Amino acid sequence: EFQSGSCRDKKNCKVVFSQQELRKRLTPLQYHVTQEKGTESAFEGEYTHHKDPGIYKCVVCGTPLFKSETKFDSGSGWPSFHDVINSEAITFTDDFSYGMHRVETSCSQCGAHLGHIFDDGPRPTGKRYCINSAALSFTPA
Amino acid sequence: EFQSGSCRDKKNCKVVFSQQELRKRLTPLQYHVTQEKGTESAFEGEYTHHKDPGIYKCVVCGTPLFKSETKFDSGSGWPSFHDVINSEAITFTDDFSYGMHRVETSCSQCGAHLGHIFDDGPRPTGKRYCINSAALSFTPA
Ligand SMILES: [Cl-]
Ligand SMILES: [Zn+2]
Ligand SMILES: [Zn+2]
Repeated sequence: EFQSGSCRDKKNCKVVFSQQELRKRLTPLQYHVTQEKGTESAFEGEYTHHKDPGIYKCVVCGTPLFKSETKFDSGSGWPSFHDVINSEAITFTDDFSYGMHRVETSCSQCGAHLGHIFDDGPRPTGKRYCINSAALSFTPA
Repeated sequence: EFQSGSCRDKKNCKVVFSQQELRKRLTPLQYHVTQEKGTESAFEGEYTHHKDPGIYKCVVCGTPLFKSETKFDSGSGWPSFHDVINSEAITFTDDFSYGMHRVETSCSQCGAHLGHIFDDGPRPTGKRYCINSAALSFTPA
């Protein structure tokens, strides 16, 4: 159960940035993914096969999102995680694009589009997060 | 364990087609996928969310490849099957593109590129055949 929509949809993001700042700080791909609900090409993401210990953060606002301990590589075209660093970090939206229903995931502080979540992950959580590398930055442990 | 290479690599395909014939018959996308080892964009394939009972065949030569009973949908960008219709239908090749090791799958009869096989699949096989929709045709039951 969840109220559907990003904090941009709900008009209540805690963190905001000017477009001038966003355009000069983000690459065009990072901007398109996080600001226009884009998806990075499969197998081209910088963090798809990254295994270093550390924390993945929102590329836009720097809020921590995922711990390296929860990352796994099984052959998906994009980074995959078992769990979010804490329940407050991500917001959910019902997504009906491409002729299917998915649950889209966004940063709860600035509203950046991140990826999608699926209900078929192993225990304990039962979840699997498919996340665009272009939506993340990485801080080594 | 397998000898690596398509029947084109091994110079022993049972069936061959003229390249003018193939161009007339296949769309540019089907040609690029099957003849140039291409990959279709995620979520755009005709059979990605297809559920009708029947049999999927090689789009080039017509050989049966997959039964609808083995198809599953876990949210992948491409059609997913857990087993091939018979052990002789598909040939395997070690593939090192995109900074990865994958096992590429091709039609044993004509050498057409189909997709890849992974070890992250469900029981009973543990295998996921990740197959481009553009490499397939479908015959309803
Ligand atoms: Cl893609
Ligand atoms: Zn953010
Ligand atoms: Zn064939």
